[PDB]
Amino acid sequence: GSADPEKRKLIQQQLVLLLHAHKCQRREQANGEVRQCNLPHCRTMKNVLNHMTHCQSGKSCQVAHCASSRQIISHWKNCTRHDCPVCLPLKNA
Amino acid sequence: SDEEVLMSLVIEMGLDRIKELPQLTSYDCEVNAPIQGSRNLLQGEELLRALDQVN
Ligand SMILES: [Zn+2]
Ligand SMILES: [Zn+2]
Ligand SMILES: [Zn+2]
Repeated sequence: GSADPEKRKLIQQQLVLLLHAHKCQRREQANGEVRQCNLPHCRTMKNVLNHMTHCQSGKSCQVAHCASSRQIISHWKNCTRHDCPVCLPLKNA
Repeated sequence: SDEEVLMSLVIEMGLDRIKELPQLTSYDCEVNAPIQGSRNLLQGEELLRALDQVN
Protein backbone atom coordinates (compact mmCIF):
# COMPACT_ATOMS: atom_id res chain seq x y z
CA GLY A 1 0.00 0.00 0.00
CA SER A 2 0.78 3.68 0.41
CA ALA A 3 1.76 5.17 3.75
CA ASP A 4 -0.47 7.96 5.12
CA PRO A 5 1.27 10.20 7.63
CA GLU A 6 -1.93 10.46 9.72
CA LYS A 7 -2.37 6.71 10.07
CA ARG A 8 1.21 6.49 11.26
CA LYS A 9 0.31 8.97 13.99
CA LEU A 10 -2.74 6.97 15.10
CA ILE A 11 -0.55 3.86 15.02
CA GLN A 12 2.16 5.26 17.24
CA GLN A 13 -0.48 6.61 19.62
CA GLN A 14 -2.07 3.16 19.87
CA LEU A 15 1.41 1.76 20.46
CA VAL A 16 2.17 4.19 23.30
CA LEU A 17 -1.22 3.30 24.81
CA LEU A 18 -0.48 -0.44 24.51
CA LEU A 19 2.92 0.02 26.11
CA HIS A 20 1.47 2.09 28.92
CA ALA A 21 -1.33 -0.34 29.55
CA HIS A 22 1.06 -3.31 29.73
CA LYS A 23 3.35 -1.58 32.22
CA CYS A 24 0.30 -0.32 34.09
CA GLN A 25 -1.06 -3.87 34.23
CA ARG A 26 2.29 -5.28 35.29
CA ARG A 27 2.40 -2.73 38.11
CA GLU A 28 -1.10 -3.89 38.96
CA GLN A 29 -0.54 -7.67 38.88
CA ALA A 30 2.08 -7.25 41.62
CA ASN A 31 0.02 -4.73 43.64
CA GLY A 32 -3.19 -6.81 43.71
CA GLU A 33 -5.95 -7.19 41.14
CA VAL A 34 -6.20 -3.37 41.17
CA ARG A 35 -7.34 -2.08 37.76
CA GLN A 36 -7.40 1.49 39.12
CA CYS A 37 -5.77 3.57 36.36
CA ASN A 38 -8.26 6.02 34.88
CA LEU A 39 -6.16 7.11 31.91
CA PRO A 40 -8.46 7.30 28.85
CA HIS A 41 -8.66 3.91 27.16
CA CYS A 42 -6.21 2.34 29.58
CA ARG A 43 -8.71 -0.19 30.86
CA THR A 44 -9.66 -0.81 27.23
CA MET A 45 -6.16 -1.72 26.08
CA LYS A 46 -5.53 -3.83 29.18
CA ASN A 47 -8.57 -5.95 28.24
CA VAL A 48 -7.32 -6.01 24.65
CA LEU A 49 -3.93 -7.34 25.77
CA ASN A 50 -5.53 -10.11 27.81
CA HIS A 51 -7.84 -10.97 24.94
CA MET A 52 -5.11 -11.53 22.43
CA THR A 53 -2.93 -13.60 24.64
CA HIS A 54 -5.58 -16.28 24.84
CA CYS A 55 -7.20 -15.27 21.47
CA GLN A 56 -6.87 -17.60 18.44
CA SER A 57 -9.07 -15.94 15.76
CA GLY A 58 -5.96 -14.12 14.57
CA LYS A 59 -6.71 -11.92 11.60
CA SER A 60 -10.33 -13.10 11.55
CA CYS A 61 -10.68 -11.21 14.82
CA GLN A 62 -13.12 -8.32 14.86
CA VAL A 63 -12.88 -7.56 18.57
CA ALA A 64 -12.04 -3.88 18.59
CA HIS A 65 -8.25 -3.23 18.45
CA CYS A 66 -7.12 -6.90 18.56
CA ALA A 67 -5.91 -7.48 14.99
CA SER A 68 -4.34 -3.99 14.78
CA SER A 69 -2.78 -4.22 18.20
CA ARG A 70 -1.21 -7.55 17.38
CA GLN A 71 0.27 -6.14 14.18
CA ILE A 72 1.57 -2.98 15.81
CA ILE A 73 3.14 -4.89 18.69
CA SER A 74 4.83 -7.37 16.34
CA HIS A 75 6.23 -4.47 14.31
CA TRP A 76 7.66 -2.66 17.37
CA LYS A 77 9.41 -5.79 18.57
CA ASN A 78 11.31 -6.33 15.30
CA CYS A 79 11.46 -2.74 14.08
CA THR A 80 15.12 -2.00 13.94
CA ARG A 81 14.61 0.91 11.56
CA HIS A 82 16.74 3.89 12.33
CA ASP A 83 14.19 6.27 10.90
CA CYS A 84 10.91 4.50 11.72
CA PRO A 85 8.08 7.11 11.75
CA VAL A 86 6.19 5.02 14.21
CA CYS A 87 8.65 3.90 16.77
CA LEU A 88 11.20 6.71 16.74
CA PRO A 89 9.59 8.58 19.73
CA LEU A 90 9.54 5.47 21.87
CA LYS A 91 12.84 3.83 20.96
CA ASN A 92 14.72 7.14 21.25
CA ALA A 93 13.45 9.58 23.86
CA SER B 1 11.49 2.61 27.97
CA ASP B 2 10.97 3.88 31.52
CA GLU B 3 7.31 4.14 32.49
CA GLU B 4 8.34 7.77 33.12
CA VAL B 5 9.09 8.11 29.40
CA LEU B 6 5.85 6.38 28.45
CA MET B 7 3.81 8.72 30.65
CA SER B 8 5.59 11.67 29.11
CA LEU B 9 4.77 10.39 25.64
CA VAL B 10 1.16 9.79 26.65
CA ILE B 11 0.81 13.44 27.70
CA GLU B 12 2.81 14.85 24.81
CA MET B 13 0.57 12.91 22.38
CA GLY B 14 -2.79 13.88 23.86
CA LEU B 15 -3.75 10.48 25.14
CA ASP B 16 -4.50 11.78 28.62
CA ARG B 17 -7.24 13.94 27.13
CA ILE B 18 -10.61 12.23 26.71
CA LYS B 19 -10.91 10.99 23.13
CA GLU B 20 -12.41 8.67 20.66
CA LEU B 21 -9.98 5.91 20.05
CA PRO B 22 -10.18 4.96 16.38
CA GLN B 23 -10.44 1.27 15.50
CA LEU B 24 -7.57 0.88 13.05
CA THR B 25 -7.73 -1.92 10.53
CA SER B 26 -5.30 -4.80 10.15
CA TYR B 27 -4.77 -3.62 6.57
CA ASP B 28 -3.91 -0.04 7.48
CA CYS B 29 -1.56 -1.48 10.08
CA GLU B 30 0.12 -3.99 7.76
CA VAL B 31 0.77 -1.09 5.38
CA ASN B 32 1.96 1.61 7.81
CA ALA B 33 3.59 -0.86 10.27
CA PRO B 34 5.07 -3.71 8.27
CA ILE B 35 6.39 -6.88 9.89
CA GLN B 36 9.78 -7.94 8.52
CA GLY B 37 8.35 -10.81 6.51
CA SER B 38 9.40 -12.69 9.61
CA ARG B 39 5.66 -13.04 9.35
CA ASN B 40 5.69 -13.60 13.09
CA LEU B 41 2.47 -12.01 14.28
CA LEU B 42 3.12 -12.71 18.00
CA GLN B 43 0.43 -14.68 19.90
CA GLY B 44 -0.06 -16.17 23.38
CA GLU B 45 1.75 -14.83 26.40
CA GLU B 46 4.92 -14.25 24.37
CA LEU B 47 3.05 -11.34 22.91
CA LEU B 48 3.11 -9.66 26.37
CA ARG B 49 6.77 -10.48 26.98
CA ALA B 50 7.68 -8.54 23.87
CA LEU B 51 6.49 -5.39 25.50
CA ASP B 52 9.10 -5.78 28.17
CA GLN B 53 11.62 -3.42 26.53
CA VAL B 54 12.40 -5.47 23.43
CA ASN B 55 14.79 -4.10 20.90
ZN1 LIG C 1 -3.12 2.84 33.02
ZN1 LIG D 1 -9.24 -11.69 18.95
ZN1 LIG E 1 9.00 0.84 13.78
